[PDB]
Amino acid sequence: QKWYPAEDEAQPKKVRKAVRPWTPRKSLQPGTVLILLAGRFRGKRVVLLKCLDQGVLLVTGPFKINGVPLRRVNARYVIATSVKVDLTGVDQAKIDEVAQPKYFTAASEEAFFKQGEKPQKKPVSSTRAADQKAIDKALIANIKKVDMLASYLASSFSLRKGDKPHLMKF
Amino acid sequence: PDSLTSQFPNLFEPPPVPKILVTTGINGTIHKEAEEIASIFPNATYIRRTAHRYAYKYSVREIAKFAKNRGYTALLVVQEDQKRPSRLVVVHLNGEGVPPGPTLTYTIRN
Amino acid sequence: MVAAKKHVPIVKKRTKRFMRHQSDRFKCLDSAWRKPKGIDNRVRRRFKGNLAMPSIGYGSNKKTKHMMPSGHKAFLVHNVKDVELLLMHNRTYAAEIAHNVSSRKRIDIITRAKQLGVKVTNAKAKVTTEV
Amino acid sequence: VRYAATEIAPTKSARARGSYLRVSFKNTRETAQAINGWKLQRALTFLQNVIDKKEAVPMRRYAGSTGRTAQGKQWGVSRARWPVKSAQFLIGLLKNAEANADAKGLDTGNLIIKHIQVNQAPKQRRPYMSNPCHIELILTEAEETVQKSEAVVR
Amino acid sequence: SDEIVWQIINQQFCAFKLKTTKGQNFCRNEYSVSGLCNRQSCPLANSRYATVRQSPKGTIYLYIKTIERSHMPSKWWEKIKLSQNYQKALEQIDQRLQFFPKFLIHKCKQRLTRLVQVAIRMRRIAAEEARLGEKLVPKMAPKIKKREEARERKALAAAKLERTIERELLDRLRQGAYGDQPLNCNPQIWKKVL
RNA sequence: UGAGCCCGGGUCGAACGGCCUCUAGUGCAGAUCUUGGUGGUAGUAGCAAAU
RNA sequence: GGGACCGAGGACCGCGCUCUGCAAGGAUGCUGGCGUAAUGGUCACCAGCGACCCGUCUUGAAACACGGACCAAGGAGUCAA
RNA sequence: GAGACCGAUAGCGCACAAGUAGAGUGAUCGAAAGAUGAAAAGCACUUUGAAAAGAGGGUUAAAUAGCACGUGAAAUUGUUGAAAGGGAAGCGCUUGUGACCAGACUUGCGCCCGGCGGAUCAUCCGGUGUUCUCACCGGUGCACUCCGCCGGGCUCAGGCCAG
Ligand SMILES: [Zn+2]
Repeated sequence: QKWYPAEDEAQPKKVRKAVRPWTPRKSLQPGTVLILLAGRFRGKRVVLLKCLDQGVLLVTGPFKINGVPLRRVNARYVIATSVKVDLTGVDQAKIDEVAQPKYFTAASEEAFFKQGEKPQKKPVSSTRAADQKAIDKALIANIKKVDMLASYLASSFSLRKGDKPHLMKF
Repeated sequence: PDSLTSQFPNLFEPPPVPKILVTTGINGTIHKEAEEIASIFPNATYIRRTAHRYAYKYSVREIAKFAKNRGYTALLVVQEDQKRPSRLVVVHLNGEGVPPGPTLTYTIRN
Repeated sequence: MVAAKKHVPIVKKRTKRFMRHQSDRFKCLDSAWRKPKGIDNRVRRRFKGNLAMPSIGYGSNKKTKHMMPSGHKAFLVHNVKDVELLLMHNRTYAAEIAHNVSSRKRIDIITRAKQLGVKVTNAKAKVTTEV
Repeated sequence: VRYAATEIAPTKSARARGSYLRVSFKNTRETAQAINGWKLQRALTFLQNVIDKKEAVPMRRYAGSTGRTAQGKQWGVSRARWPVKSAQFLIGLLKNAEANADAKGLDTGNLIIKHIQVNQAPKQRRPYMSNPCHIELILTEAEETVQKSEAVVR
Repeated sequence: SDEIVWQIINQQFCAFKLKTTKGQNFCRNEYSVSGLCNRQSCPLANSRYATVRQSPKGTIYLYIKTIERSHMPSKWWEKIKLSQNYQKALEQIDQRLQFFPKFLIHKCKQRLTRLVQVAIRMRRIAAEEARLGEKLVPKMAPKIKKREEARERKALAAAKLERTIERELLDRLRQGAYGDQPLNCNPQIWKKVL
């Protein structure tokens, strides 16, 4: 580079660890109803849209049923259930657009005078609001077809007396 | 006295309603003590100077220009030593077109 | 890349000192370690429930020996010319101003250390800031 | 950081000292601890009662089993004595501190014993040895709380 | 006798040595590429040597020692000005230190690199210090600190603040600084003033 | 690892430290150790001797 | 297929393999969190488990026996031929 | 006249009232004990009271240096604060609670554009020292080159702990 190496800091050995794709579990199919276990949406019943790279999953609520927007979650932080809602009619092109990793990642007088203040909660973007609506409109129509599926996705998972998860099936 | 009024015409007609900004030194740990100094003077607000350890270091000249522009009358800087307040710097910003005025620096002992 | 040189993790086998036997009960015995020489001393015989003994197995890694938690090695400076000896070693060593260095000489050491890019462990001893 | 509890202002506190007093150290410690934290007029009347054998001071730490009586019921102790010289020397230092308060401008009816302390003096070089004592005490006024006014809305 | 000098330097005495307890020894000699005392970097025990130094005016030079000007200590060093462009100065080391030990070439390039880096750092510190306007002043001397600790106790005794506040407060009650019907005092005590 | 060593805070007032060598009256828990100082016993025994 | 502990080394070199590079002479990739406190120290105390008072001397050994109220300073293989 | 000696429990028993104090019929035996401060400037005066004592007030750079006097350890003791204590405490490993204290990466380089100033830039001129080919001054300017500086834009780089 620009600088001759000023110290004895040695370059590392060539590491032979190649990045191979993550194979998900057989249960994690698109349309599978998931149960969120951690985060601020713990105990919520969501649906899975697409399985992304390196152990993360693309997830929507839909937002008009339970209140979870288009979010990413970790696969290991999710209980997968047996109920699968049809994805027919859902725009795959919009799913591919929101699957791009930059979609979720991203001194003056004013700088000094907001120091120590809690920054105001940002109102939702108009692009994210419209992208939610273009996905859920066919999802919700498919959801309404199956009896009691809409109320099931609105409700929250909870453990009761005698519920043993090592024998319970989801 | 005629000599003192001429050298310092802003201090010596009536002063306006005061407004006080209190800050500490750079990366201060005397926030509770600086809030007690701000409670001493009415119409005083405390703003921390640095806002996290690796943030922008603001100079007292810059803060004086800032508080002058946003309608303050004086700036108080509370220097620290061994996590105890040690020096009180009083900067008179004054008003309108006259420059920022005298800077009286004291030492807090007990 | 403005930090210490890249080093292995600092691992210390023991953090507790090796207290001398019966130093808790007698005020004339200091806590500095003395090897017990009695043929029936329980510390010397290595019974359980007793004080441990220093051994070479407790010795620290050579790549991490004499190294502060920041990753720099302590270097006692006495004047400005001691600081300039760390021009080539600003990431391996840190400047420690001695307890016998006066106030104004600490000013010149602190000013030179910032220019050279070496850490100072005692940078706020006899000094204060002026606006 | 933490800040220690500051001393009461010297305009509110009167001090008095006694150094190298030829009284038993152990008798003074029990007599001073009896009158600690009291009003000055209580302490003076109590010490004149110990001289007049009417009231007794408790022996707690340096308690040689010399006197048990009904005068221990006031303290809950079974050991109570009548140190005459310890009361005489402590009266003379309370009256010194009351005089110091009067010269300073204090309210002599509201003095309390904020602090009192007995320390060992150098041993008198005569096989038999005496046990003299140093005594210090600080007399302060009772705390006066003024009424706070109602806050203004604005 | 280059080795015989080194044996005396390493194992008997050297006025430039600084022995630290941290597993390394330092050379205080100003004509050494690294601060460390070893066989490669001791300029006294190497008849052929190179060193990069920086002048007070800001110029970086390269110094050359040969076996011929060894008995003449005033003429030990050939001083060659190094270019301000970083690449031409690195090349100027390579042409001038040609057919030298590669330790000397490699450490002179490092010494050139650190000297330029410090100079850029020196200009960034001075620009920020000028903007900040803050300087480190020494704290109080222990004689002065004991002086005003002694005179503050005497001034606090002389001040008698609580009686001074009381005297001033009742003084402003008399002159009518609070006006007729004062909000500071209750009415039946204001009647006692007149 | 350790014997130990460095720094901070307070006190304090006139000299001291690192390296390499030389030197020795050179490292303490014991010796019913020596000298000094100080405890519990104990405000106890008892007011004998001494003071 | 499920779980745990571990990542020593630091340009290339060697043996190989499924050969446009690989799991082949030792962990990389991605994401997040961290300064009115991430993380430590010392003290006091609680808790589980552990754990005879040191030295000397006798003896196969324990057990006796001698010394130890406490602290500071001194204190014992030296120098000559 | 000196010292690779000792530095007030040491060095002569004696740094000072030391063969003194003191003991023994007597011959003889024989100690302990140095340091205010640069200078007494050794606390005038007011005020408790019987004292080798205080509270004010003053001297001094300093009186927590006041003829108990440089520094002022430990044993031992008082006050204040915190915690604990059902016939031992103390100690080892490992948490936890509370109190106090500390503060983690020094937290940066490289490109692009425009302006400005310098030179180690001109086959520019004069001078000085020199290892005799290298340095350092002074005056020229900005065709080229290279440094900085200011105002933008951009890049990557990083310390610890997790998933
Ligand atoms: Zn060397």
